[PDB]
Amino acid sequence: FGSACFKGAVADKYLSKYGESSTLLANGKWTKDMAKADIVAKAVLDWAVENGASVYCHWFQPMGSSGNSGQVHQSMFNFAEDGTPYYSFTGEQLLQGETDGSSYLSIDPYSPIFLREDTVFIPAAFVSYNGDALDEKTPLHRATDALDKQTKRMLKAMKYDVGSASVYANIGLEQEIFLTPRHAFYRRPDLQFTGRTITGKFPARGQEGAFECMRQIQQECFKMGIPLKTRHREVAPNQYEFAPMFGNAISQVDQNLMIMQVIEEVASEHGLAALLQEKPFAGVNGSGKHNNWSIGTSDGLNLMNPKQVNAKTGNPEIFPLVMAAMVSAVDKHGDLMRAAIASPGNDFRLGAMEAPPAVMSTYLGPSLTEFLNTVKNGSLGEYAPKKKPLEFGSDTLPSIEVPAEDRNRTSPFPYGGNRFEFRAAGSSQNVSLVNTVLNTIAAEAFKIVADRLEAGEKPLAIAQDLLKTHDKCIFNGNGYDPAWPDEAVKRGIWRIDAGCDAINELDSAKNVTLFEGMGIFTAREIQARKSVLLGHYVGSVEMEALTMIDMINQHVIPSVKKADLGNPSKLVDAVKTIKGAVAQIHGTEDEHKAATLARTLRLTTMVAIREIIDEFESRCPPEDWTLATYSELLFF
Amino acid sequence: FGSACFKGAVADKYLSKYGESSTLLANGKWTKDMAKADIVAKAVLDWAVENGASVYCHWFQPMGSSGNSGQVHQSMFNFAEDGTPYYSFTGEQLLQGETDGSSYLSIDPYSPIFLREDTVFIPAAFVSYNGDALDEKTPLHRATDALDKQTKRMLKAMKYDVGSASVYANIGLEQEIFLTPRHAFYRRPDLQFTGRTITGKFPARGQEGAFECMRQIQQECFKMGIPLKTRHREVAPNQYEFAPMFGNAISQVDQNLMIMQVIEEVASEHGLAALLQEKPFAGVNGSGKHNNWSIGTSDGLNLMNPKQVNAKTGNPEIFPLVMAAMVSAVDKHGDLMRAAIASPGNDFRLGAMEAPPAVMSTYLGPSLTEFLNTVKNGSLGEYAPKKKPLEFGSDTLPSIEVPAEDRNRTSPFPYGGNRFEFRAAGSSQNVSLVNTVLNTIAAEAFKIVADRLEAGEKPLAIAQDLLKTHDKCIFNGNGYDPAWPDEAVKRGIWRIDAGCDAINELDSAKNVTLFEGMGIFTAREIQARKSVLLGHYVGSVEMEALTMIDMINQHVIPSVKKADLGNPSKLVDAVKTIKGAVAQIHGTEDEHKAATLARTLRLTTMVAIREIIDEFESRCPPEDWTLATYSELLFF
Amino acid sequence: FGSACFKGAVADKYLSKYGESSTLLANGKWTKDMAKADIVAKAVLDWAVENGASVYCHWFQPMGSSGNSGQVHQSMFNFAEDGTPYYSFTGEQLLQGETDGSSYLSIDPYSPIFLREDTVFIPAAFVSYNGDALDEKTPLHRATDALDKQTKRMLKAMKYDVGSASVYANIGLEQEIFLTPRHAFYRRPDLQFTGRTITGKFPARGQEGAFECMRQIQQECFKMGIPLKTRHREVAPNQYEFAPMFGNAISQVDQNLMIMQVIEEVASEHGLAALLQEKPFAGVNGSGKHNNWSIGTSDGLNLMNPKQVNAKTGNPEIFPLVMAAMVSAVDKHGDLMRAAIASPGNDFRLGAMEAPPAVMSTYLGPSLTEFLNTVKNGSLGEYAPKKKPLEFGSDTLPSIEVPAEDRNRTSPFPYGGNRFEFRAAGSSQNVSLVNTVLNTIAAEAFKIVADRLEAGEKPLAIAQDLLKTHDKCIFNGNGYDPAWPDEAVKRGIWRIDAGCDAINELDSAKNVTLFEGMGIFTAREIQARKSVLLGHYVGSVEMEALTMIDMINQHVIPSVKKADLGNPSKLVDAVKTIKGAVAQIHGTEDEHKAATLARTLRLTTMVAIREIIDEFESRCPPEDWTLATYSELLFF
Repeated sequence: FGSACFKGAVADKYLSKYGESSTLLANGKWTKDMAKADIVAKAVLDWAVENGASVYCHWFQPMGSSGNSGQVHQSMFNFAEDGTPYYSFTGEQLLQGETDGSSYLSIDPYSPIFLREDTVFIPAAFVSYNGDALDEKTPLHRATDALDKQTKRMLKAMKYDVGSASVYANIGLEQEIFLTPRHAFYRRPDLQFTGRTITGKFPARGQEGAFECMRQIQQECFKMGIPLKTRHREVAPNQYEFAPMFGNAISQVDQNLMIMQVIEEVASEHGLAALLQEKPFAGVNGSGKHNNWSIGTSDGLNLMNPKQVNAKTGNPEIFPLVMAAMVSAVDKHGDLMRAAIASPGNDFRLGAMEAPPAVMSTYLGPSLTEFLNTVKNGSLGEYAPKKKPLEFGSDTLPSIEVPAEDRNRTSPFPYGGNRFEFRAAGSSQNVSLVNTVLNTIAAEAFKIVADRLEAGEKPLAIAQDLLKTHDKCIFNGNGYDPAWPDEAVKRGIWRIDAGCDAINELDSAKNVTLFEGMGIFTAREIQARKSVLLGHYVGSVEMEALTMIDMINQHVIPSVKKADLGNPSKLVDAVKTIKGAVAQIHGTEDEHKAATLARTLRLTTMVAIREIIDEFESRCPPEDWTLATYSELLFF
Repeated sequence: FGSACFKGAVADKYLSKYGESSTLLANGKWTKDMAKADIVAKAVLDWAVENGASVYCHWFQPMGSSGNSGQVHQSMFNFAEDGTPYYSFTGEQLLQGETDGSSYLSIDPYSPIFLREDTVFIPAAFVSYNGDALDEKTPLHRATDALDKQTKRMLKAMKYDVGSASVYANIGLEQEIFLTPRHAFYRRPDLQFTGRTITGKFPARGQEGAFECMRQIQQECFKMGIPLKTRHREVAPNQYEFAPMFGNAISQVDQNLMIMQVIEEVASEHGLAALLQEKPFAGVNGSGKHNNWSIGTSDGLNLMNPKQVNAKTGNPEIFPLVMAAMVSAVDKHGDLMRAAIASPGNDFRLGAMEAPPAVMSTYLGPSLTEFLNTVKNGSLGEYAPKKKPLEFGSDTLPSIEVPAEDRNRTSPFPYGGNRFEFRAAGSSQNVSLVNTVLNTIAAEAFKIVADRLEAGEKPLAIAQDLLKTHDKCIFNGNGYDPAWPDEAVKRGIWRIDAGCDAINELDSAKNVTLFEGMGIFTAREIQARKSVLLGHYVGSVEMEALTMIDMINQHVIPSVKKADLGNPSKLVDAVKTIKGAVAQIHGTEDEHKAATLARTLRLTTMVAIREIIDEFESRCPPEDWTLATYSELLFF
Repeated sequence: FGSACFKGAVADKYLSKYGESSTLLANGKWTKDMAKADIVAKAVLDWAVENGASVYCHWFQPMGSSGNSGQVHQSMFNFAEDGTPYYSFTGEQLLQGETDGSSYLSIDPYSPIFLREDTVFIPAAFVSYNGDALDEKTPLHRATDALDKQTKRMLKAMKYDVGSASVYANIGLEQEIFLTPRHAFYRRPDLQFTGRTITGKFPARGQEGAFECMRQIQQECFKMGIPLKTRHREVAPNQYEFAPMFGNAISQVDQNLMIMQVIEEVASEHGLAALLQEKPFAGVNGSGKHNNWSIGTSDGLNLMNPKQVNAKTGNPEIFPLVMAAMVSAVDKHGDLMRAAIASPGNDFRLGAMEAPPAVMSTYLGPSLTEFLNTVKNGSLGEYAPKKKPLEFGSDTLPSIEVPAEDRNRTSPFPYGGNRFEFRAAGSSQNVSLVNTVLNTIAAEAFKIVADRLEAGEKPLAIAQDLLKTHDKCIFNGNGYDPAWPDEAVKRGIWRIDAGCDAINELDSAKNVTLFEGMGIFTAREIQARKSVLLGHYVGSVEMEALTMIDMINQHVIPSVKKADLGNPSKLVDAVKTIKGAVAQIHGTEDEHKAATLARTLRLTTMVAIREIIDEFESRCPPEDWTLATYSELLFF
């Protein structure tokens, strides 16, 4: 409906009062202007005042804030000498904010100003006083700008003009959320403090208003201006996927963050709880958040649609090169993609059956694979996934046409026909970093091909050179094969089984040269980003450890003593071990070393302790097990 | 009413808006057409939008999915550049879907596109990318096609033309459901995870809104347009039978599946639970799902009605021949029927008092038996079950007329006067497989008789030959006699006491030659089907075993310790034994071997453990028994 | 009101639509007719459809079904090719049903087709496929027909014509029901499974919406067409008697069964429970169901009204003769009456203070006794119980007139002034068998007197002969005297203290010759009836035993252990004893032997066990006694 999103027709409704329209809001040039800034400030002031809002808060995503997004509130109504609450909201209040960098928020014109409860949320970018990008919005803006400029350069170098069209990253975010009874949520301290179950015996080993909740989600998003296309269940119990369609990554990351938020408070309203963690329950499918990422222009041109590219430009050569470029990007910076997804919860999703393993290998599909191979051999044609017939052996049953591309779900970076469905991204982790890295690697490859074009090199020769350089990362087989990681390592594809090492790869020489090359970060900027990510990971692991300590001492040991399930001295020794592990974590200074110790602890010592807890729970009566068990959380 | 079923008059209501009618929807040829596909897509889009539906999900039944039916949701409203939810639903969205074959859904035009909640469910057939039938809908379609073509061939070979009339399997599905207090259902983990009570002491040894619930079922089926004829209680406590009348088997299997789904969700709404398992309670009558199967043409001709056949065709020989055909089919493929009913729950129903034993012997009734015997001797007349008088010795009581056929309830395949009431089918198991095997064996028999007719053989001689070949399977006496199984074995009738062996009989040489002969399956197809069925059975047994482990470790042992009912070391040994049994189950590779071990475990070791648990429960106070006892589940 | 009873004016309301009236329904000849059958089928179809009913179920009482009455449901609305629920109910659906005889229901035209909830209940008689009467309705019909024909014969033999008037048994059924808090009912397993308390200590030794409930009963019976005359309390706590007035026994037995049912579900609605057992509580008055039985013609002539007989016929000799006839009947078949009342619960009512002892001796009253004695001496006058004055010694208090018959309550078959108030009948047991035996013995006596009249013998001489033959059974004194049974045995009156022996007397040579003489049963029929009754009794005793096993193992032993009321080893030995007794019950083949063992068990072993449990309960605190005690059940 747009009633809670100052964009498009709703924005125009009040911009026309001052002779403006949503066209002014779309480009974002109004922030540079002064009179337009005050005009839109008055318009949004009115919009909020009859929407039932009186406070405007600037909105931002702090460094490594997976939950999830901070804000600063300010009253937009003042009091004069008479002492009356008269609404007064100026452009300076709209653009500038206040928030400490810590060991001056600025609005994001490309993100829609939206509204919740009686407060209008104004998305904004967060920096330090020096100027360092201390958020995820500013790096993503820099990455998108570099992507746009490099795309324009390389298109112009091959005799194609986009005019004033703006290039960006069109992304859909298949956000998956677990829904739990809030009564059981209150009985699981790990979910309260970490969002994922650090322990709990899954029933039957493991080798396998609720409808009101997401209908309220859907009606909210209608009134909220979010085109939430499809919400539906998933394989795991009470795991609901919301898949808004593609849009500018700048807006879409904020869309995803606020969708996460509104889902959280709606579940709280419904007497439930929205676990956004990547793997809130061990033994079930991980709650992944696929990022359908693609290159999209303002006028709707998509670089992953060869037919659309040929129709709009007339040069078939565009689609392979950029694809090869993207392939090169992966083969150049797959670790960085592994770095992007490296989040506390996501370390329980890589390598499992639901999510692809830690090998960052792209999947172009079979037919596209031999098409690019033929291009590399010196034969460029036109990729076209012709649909083959499919009959079911019955005349009554219709004969359908299905694409010859036998689609794959085992790849971290598969080409889903018309886009890259990067499935490695996690639900709790905001994809902002993922889009930053994807945009910057695309921009690097695009700059390389543009420079080669400007040097006079034929686009063909660039295609063969890049393909023969980076065809190793292309993979089409079953990625869930246990014999795949070592084969990929032999091939040379990026593969980091450790999230800690993945993050530590951020400040590598190649990655740093990339970041200043595309202007995404400075050395200090990327060093601070890596430091924050490592600290976030180690802190999440530390709080999981402390919650385990509290669970053992408060729930597991008392339950064992009450039910007389044997000597709990093993659990006491486990508490000593985990406390010592936290001691070494806090006693080491190297951030990567601390992260490695934390990951080793989480994946080995806490897993063994969790197995011990599950053994003690299987023999514990339900009344004695104070912690709510997986049966209550999942099956309700 | 049809308000939630896009069929018949309701479908015509919106097809007339585009100049069409329900006649187009009936034949199913619209899927082949292009413009008609878009027209019906628009019509169903409207039907959904003013019914209050915004998401369309393709609907299918996976291999061996007894619960029960998967679906993929997609929004039929899109957003343009302005960002408004405009409803747009095309034919491509209607026909083709997305779902992984796994180690491209297509619509089922012969199944009614129906609606539930705010989602329109579109029944569809599920295959693999290769083309292999990975569902039950496609095998049923192939079986019905083969049945129709063979029936048409054999009718034409004997000078009878059906024109454009379509032959199919008219079936009624007497679906029986147990209704349990959901409060007790949540206290029985076995019902939560397996649907049937793996343990629990029945009171008194065993040798013997609720009305709001099925009135809501009835009003739903009205507003949903399911002609649910009769819902009524049964011998067992809270066991309710729903008996929708005859219809095309292709549509009727979906009708049964969705009836199961709606009953489950309504019971959940009413604070109850709908146990669909075959034998949810040991000691009471099994919840069977009788399949009233018959051969029915489009114009209403029924092959089991000799009078109707004579009236419509004028050739009395049709009814006996075809009868022997089905008789031959049974005597040729009774194991296959035993294979069809072989489901995890159904192994607790065969051989009991409620359901017929594991001897797949048909019952034609006495008078029909000597009629067919006389035909075999070379004397064909006209079967006619004349009704004999029945007086009660009182002039006040009316003198009635009852058919001379003393009907039998102890047979697995009795001829209920005008149909085959195959009572061996189970409630949880979808009858789709049962209809596939019945249709393919009928098609084989009809093909044999048609080939003999085309060779010039008199229909009479075929009748005597087939009857003298396959009269052994005919049985009229008491099937519940303990001396019946060995008598049938000496007779040569098919009898598989083991569901595992029944399923393993699917890939037999004769069965495989049947399946490619009728085109129902390929060798790979039937091998995959047998593999899936065996895996489903062994997995269900494995989860019953694991749930048992959880019950003793979590409930039975703590209850014994609290109530001081003696040493629970016997239960600990039982847990060790069941864990070891699961270990051998997971340690063997042969699927049939695994299924045999699982069945032996379930029928012997788990039964003995259940007896021990019942002994401990009989001496346990009700408050100490955390698990809800049969008295609470049944008598509420 | 008749709104839920298709009879009389309500039936005529819709029979007039087809030119018919309730006169057609009254005689029952419409079932023989074809067009009338379809007409009444359409009429009842309408009556149901605007009463809010959609399903018709045939209704019957199975052999020895004391609860209570089975039914088979069928939809009376069908679906055509269009698929619409069109109401279509034919005569064949009305008359013919389906139900297994087991180791083809036909309507009862003399019982009113009635209606409950959304289902129209159609009373029907249940037989086997062979033709054997496998219910109680058909024996009652045969007995009533024999009674009518013999009464007509004997009246005509003495120059009295009844024309087309129909003779039958006019009976009132003083049905007594105990009402218990359903919360307490759920805490007593015996009441759940047997309906009577097998144990429980009565407070104070034993030597002594609720109003909403029976007002709802009364308004239901008003809307139900049931003329429930008087509902009122009784001596025992919460024991309510409902006394519908006299009517045809064929209809009145169904009235009683459906009253029992509707009371059960009304009590369930009111959060109560309707205990229908004969002696649901040991120590209080038994819940007897007096059968006020008399001979009544269609035009209202009553054979127990001498004044009415003289007025209508003019021959005073009718009333004495027939009386001696019934007297003879008792003196010939008192055991059979003792057989008729022989039911599981009723064995706890015979011999107590509330109900007369096991001596089946009739009570004609003093004045009638010497009147019949004078007739036997050869002096017949006219019986007339002239009312004697009764003054209270106060002029203010009115002087009343009271019958000289000092009425008695200690007799099993007293003559209550104008009818036989056979008080031995039990509440749970349906009186259908009682009416069968009374009608057949009356028919035998009438046949004997009619044969003597046709031989030319004077009615007087028959009177003296029968009186001197059968005057021993006449008793006027206090039947509760402990010395009465021995005096009656010396007199030769029938007296069976054992219900098992009472039932076993059914197949005696005299009883069998009676049953084929009046045509009530064949030898196979009576043998099956006796077998069913003995099996019912032994099964009820066996489930009482099993429920007791469950109570001691589940409630009494845990309560004793928790409250530390001494060694419960005595209760363990009692469980061993009762289990062994059930073992001998199941190990013997003679049905009478099994019943005798069951009765001995019930009256001795479980009585002693009940005394032990009461001793343990008296010392048990109320919270420790999980079973609900008599104080909670009776005083609420």
